[PDB]
Amino acid sequence: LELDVHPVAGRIGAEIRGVKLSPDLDAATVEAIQAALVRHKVIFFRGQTHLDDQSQEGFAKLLGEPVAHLLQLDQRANSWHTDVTFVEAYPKASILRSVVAPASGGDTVWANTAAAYQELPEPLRELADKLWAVHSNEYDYAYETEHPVVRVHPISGERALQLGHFVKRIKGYSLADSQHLFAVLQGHVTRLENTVRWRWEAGDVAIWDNRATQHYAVDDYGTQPRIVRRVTLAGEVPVGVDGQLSRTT
Amino acid sequence: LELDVHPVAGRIGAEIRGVKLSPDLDAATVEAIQAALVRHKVIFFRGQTHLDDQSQEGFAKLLGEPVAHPVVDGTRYLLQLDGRANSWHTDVTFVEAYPKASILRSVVAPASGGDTVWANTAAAYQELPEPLRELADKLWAVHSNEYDYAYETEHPVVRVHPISGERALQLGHFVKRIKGYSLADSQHLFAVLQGHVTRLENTVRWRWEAGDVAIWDNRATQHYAVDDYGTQPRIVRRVTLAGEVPVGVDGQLSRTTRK
Amino acid sequence: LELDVHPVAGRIGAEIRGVKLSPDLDAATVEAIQAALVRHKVIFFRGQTHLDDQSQEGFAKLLGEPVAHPVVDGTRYLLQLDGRANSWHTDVTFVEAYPKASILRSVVAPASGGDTVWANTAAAYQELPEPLRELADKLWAVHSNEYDYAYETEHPVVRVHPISGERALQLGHFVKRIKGYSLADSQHLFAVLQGHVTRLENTVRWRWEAGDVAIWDNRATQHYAVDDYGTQPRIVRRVTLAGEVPVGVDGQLSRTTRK
Amino acid sequence: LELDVHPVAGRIGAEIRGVKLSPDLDAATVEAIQAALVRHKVIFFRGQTHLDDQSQEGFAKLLGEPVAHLLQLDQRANSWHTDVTFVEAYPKASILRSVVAPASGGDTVWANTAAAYQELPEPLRELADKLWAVHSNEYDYAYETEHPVVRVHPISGERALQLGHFVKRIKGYSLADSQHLFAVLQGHVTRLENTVRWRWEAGDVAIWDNRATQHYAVDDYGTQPRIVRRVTLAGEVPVGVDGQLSRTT
Ligand SMILES: [Fe+2]
Ligand SMILES: [Fe+2]
Ligand SMILES: [Fe+2]
Ligand SMILES: [Fe+2]
Repeated sequence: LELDVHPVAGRIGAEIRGVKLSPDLDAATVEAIQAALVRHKVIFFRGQTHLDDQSQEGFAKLLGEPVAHLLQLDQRANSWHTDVTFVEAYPKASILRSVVAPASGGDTVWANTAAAYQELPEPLRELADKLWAVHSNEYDYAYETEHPVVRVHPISGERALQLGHFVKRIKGYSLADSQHLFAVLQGHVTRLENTVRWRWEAGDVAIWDNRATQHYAVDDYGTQPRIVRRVTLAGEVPVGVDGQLSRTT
Repeated sequence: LELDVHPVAGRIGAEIRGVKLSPDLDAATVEAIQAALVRHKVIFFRGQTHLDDQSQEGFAKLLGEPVAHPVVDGTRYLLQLDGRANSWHTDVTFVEAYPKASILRSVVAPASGGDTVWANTAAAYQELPEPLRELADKLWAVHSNEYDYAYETEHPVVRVHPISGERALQLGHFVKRIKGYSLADSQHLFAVLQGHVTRLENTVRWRWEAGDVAIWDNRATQHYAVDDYGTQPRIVRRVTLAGEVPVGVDGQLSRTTRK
Repeated sequence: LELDVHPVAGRIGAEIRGVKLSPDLDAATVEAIQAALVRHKVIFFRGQTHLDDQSQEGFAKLLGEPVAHPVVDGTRYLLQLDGRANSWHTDVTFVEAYPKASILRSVVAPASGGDTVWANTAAAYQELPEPLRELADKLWAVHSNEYDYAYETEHPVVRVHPISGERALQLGHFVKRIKGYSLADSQHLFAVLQGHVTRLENTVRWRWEAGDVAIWDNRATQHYAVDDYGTQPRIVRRVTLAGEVPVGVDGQLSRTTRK
Repeated sequence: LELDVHPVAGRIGAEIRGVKLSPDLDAATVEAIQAALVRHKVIFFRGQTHLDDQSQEGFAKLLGEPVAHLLQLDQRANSWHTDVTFVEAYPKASILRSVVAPASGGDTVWANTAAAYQELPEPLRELADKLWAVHSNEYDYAYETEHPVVRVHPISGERALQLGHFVKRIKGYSLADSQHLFAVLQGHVTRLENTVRWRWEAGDVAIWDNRATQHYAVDDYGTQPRIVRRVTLAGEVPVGVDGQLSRTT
């Protein structure tokens, strides 16, 4: 199927039109969705007002096995992160529905961590390839794992930075050097060029490849009500450039 | 007059609908647009597909005295940007009285990428803890035209806005250094204050369509042109309006120091 | 009494000669040593090869009330450091009333490396431009005992010294964060102020010989033990003297917040 | 000859006793000096009060060809640098005599740039190996050259960071990334452990391997008089890990 896919930004994000999301889509719509997702890192479906907790949950299961910690968020995820990277097999994907949408503010921003890696000069990609980092849940908006800083993506084979606010430190370097190296690689992920911002409407859905993005939820809506609900899908164990695996410690 | 005003982001930015920009809008509509501008820092008008080089110029004049910098043919003041401003700045802060405002029109608009992001330098200011507001009040910076996408001047880091009375951070990528401080100290003080300006909360991103027009209060924003569109054509045209001499928290004024 | 005092570095540090440290020095010699200490921030006595665990302890008591922290046998208060403090700090700033002073003796001294460097936190303060003195006055930091080489407390960043009246930076590697600021802002404000403390100009390095003794005013220094000697034995023994509760620029006092 | 060599710090610097410096030392004393210099990166000779402008200059020539820009310094070199790295063939060595020595202050500090490199974790040495930097004389205390950040030392073969305040930027990286990477590699050079500080007496001489050190002159002596005089020796063209050479641009 060629679905109706309109890219949102130069280097990540696509709206998909003419698809009402259900627990009843057929393998072709589902696979096309899954390739749009790998290609564009985050995908959006508007006017999905027919959807409700249970359709979301049953629509989710069509794309892998759901995992706990359906989550409700209402306090606010404004730091750049990849969902649950303090566990070994952190989600492969998240599906997020807008239940209550603020009139101004309330946006969400995604960063493509594959392209982030691609744009690093070669010597700085070689070094990213050899680094590992400690993820902890000292930080949660809603455990200590070691992940390689470069995740070879189990399906595209695309390499992506595996970083974000869950990172406690880079293994094997002083405080000062871990901050400097994390600032470099991290500031490549959040470079504006590598991101896409979604202004939400009630009933909008977004689905992202957590193996290959970070995201941040803008806290600018003061006390306007904002409720979003999230389903995540279990993910594989991260494999680094040299084949080594993540290990929870 | 209450224009039909839809805020884009929590802290900056408003679309204005039902207004057809021309050299012939009445004083009232202009005043209301001036109020939206000061309040929202950047305002957007979609579907101005009737505008052209000359009407953009004539429309500009209704909001102040346009000024140049090499301009588009047929025009007195129009600067074309194409073949990129991907760097947080405030326009021409390397001169003493930098534009108070720029009016930008989309001529050619990439199918994907091509966006622009504005930051609310007055909100950046309000959010800093008192002691660091106090320090920002007391600093000065040298701006230069080394780093231009399209001269040295000394500006306070905090500009008292000549109409709102709101204080704003005055920084961006025209800054060579903070006057009075080592290089390491300059970079760390700059990095703190700048990082409030660009904090996502303080920004608004616009996706352009041919005929979109944006107007921003350059006294109280920085902006950034996102360079993600490859070789897709992107043509925008800009008119700037002459601005006043910035006045610091304690009345001091900027001074050009190389020309 | 004018002791025989030779300054080591331009801005901190003095060797004192012709004095044999004992539990039996007269009030005069002690007062003169107290004056050298406050003036020079760290003072050095070579060739105290007669000192031992007990005489070090007895000598300490002549300068204030010694305090502990697991101590050396035979002693009430003596801490042994060996098998390393290579990190700029001020002693035990994770407690509310941290030592005002430590007295350190070299027991075993590497043939090469093994040095120690002190920084004059009061000079670090004097050298900052007025506006950044003003900001440093207004800040507070949390110190913790996460990072120890040998509890959370809140200290002003500027301590008014209880005898000299000199203000000093109160920072070092016991600081977890600046209270009231993001992580990025804390690290940048910390990095600015710290970088004045350790600026080479403000420091003095000592090469140890067995029997060297150093005494520093812990209210107005940081120090650092240089880790360059490999597996060469290094044994030093330290006695700390109880200190007052730090008082900030505007009279506020530190408060322990976890124990 | 085993000369009388007493190391000053754990990882750089040695005083040499029982040697009066002259234009008349014999090849054995001179070679032993040259090996002490390569081994310990900086070497010091006390009580050389017999020395004067011309003996210095004639003692110098016994260790390579002198090069201009005998220099007099009196304003002050307090930034970490390697002498003349804005030229292609910057000095291999400097010889510095203390003419007037302040009573307190006035010290000098050297950093061993070889050991600095040695202590970097492997992946961060691999990346240093591939970097180049632009040296300029926008900064002089007393031209734009590209040097590799890692100089393979023409005699020891020891690799050393080639950095310092003459560096305008790292070639091939944004402003922000060049500052972050330079801070990392640079803060390894100036780590206290890698340095040695000399308190000068009138007539003290110091000679350093500029291929393998940086140094900084402490400005803490206010208006006390301080005069030192320096002779430098021409050096080879820097060769990087991969054999490429520096090029003045
Ligand atoms: Fe999340
Ligand atoms: Fe601009
Ligand atoms: Fe200590
Ligand atoms: Fe030099």
